[PDB]
Amino acid sequence: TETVGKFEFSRKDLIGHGAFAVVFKGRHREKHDLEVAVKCINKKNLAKSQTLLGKEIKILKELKHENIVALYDFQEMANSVYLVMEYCNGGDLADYLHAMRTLSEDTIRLFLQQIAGAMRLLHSKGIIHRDLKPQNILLSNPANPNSIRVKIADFGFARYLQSNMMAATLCGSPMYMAPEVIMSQHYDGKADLWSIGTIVYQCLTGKAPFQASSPQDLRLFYEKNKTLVPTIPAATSAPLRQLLLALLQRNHKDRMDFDEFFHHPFLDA
Ligand SMILES: O=C(NCCCNc1nc(Nc2cccc(CN3CCOCC3)c2)ncc1C1CC1)C1CCC1
Ligand SMILES: [Mg+2]
Ligand SMILES: [Mg+2]
Repeated sequence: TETVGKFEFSRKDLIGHGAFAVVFKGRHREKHDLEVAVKCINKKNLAKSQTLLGKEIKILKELKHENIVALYDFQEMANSVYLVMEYCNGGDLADYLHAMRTLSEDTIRLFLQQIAGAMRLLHSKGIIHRDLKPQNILLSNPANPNSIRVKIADFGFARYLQSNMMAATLCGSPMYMAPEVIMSQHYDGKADLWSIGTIVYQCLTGKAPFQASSPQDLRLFYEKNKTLVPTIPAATSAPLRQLLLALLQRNHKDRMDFDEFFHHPFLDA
């Protein structure tokens, strides 16, 4: 049982890991029933892990939204970094999908409405996330689909991007990267919309819209195919079909923009 401020956690209770972080369940040292997630360095990549946790603090401390994982506290020092975040009792969307295989359109709508709410804030603040994928989408139960709250997590790759500028850093998860990202081209906040389209497609079908055996294979596929058209099942509602075809466009200038996404009829209640 280690401590960080007025919080504690145990390294026995690993609830997530990536190349640049590990996350442990914990709680407030005084209100033991207030659970938290404590994100720590991954020591197999000490220097980059430390950098990325530092970056995440700077972003997340500016974002307060019911559909973004809350930062309760943090502690940054020369040789160590911890973030103390909201614990989401439903775990990640990746494990939920693995169990459920596919989600109903009604549940996709409820989840995507919340993702869209979070993206509204990011877009107004001029922040791009750059690593949206089911592993980084969290669920919390307060019960049914209509009560699951979803939260975007893992802002270590996120950056401010001025509205007249483009980003060029190669980062993210290849199977969810927009084509312009994985092909080492400039990109903007519409790269996140491709990622979101990919998540939605995966929720609907249980599979990736563009199958590949490796990252390099996927890049070659994008380079060689100047038009990208996902297969849409016949059972798909006409609004969800249109939304998926709008988000999963190869070329960012053609892709759905934020205003189109936020107002798309699929998201109407
Ligand atoms: O944060 C990441 N991935 C998401 C999973 C780990 N993180 C979290 N897990 C959780 N919750 C959680 C994760 C896995 C399992 C569970 C417990 N449930 C048990 C019952 O059935 C559902 C899962 C809960 N809440 C918040 C967080 C994030 C840091 C603020 C990345 C891994 C390096 C960063
Ligand atoms: Mg990020
Ligand atoms: Mg772009």
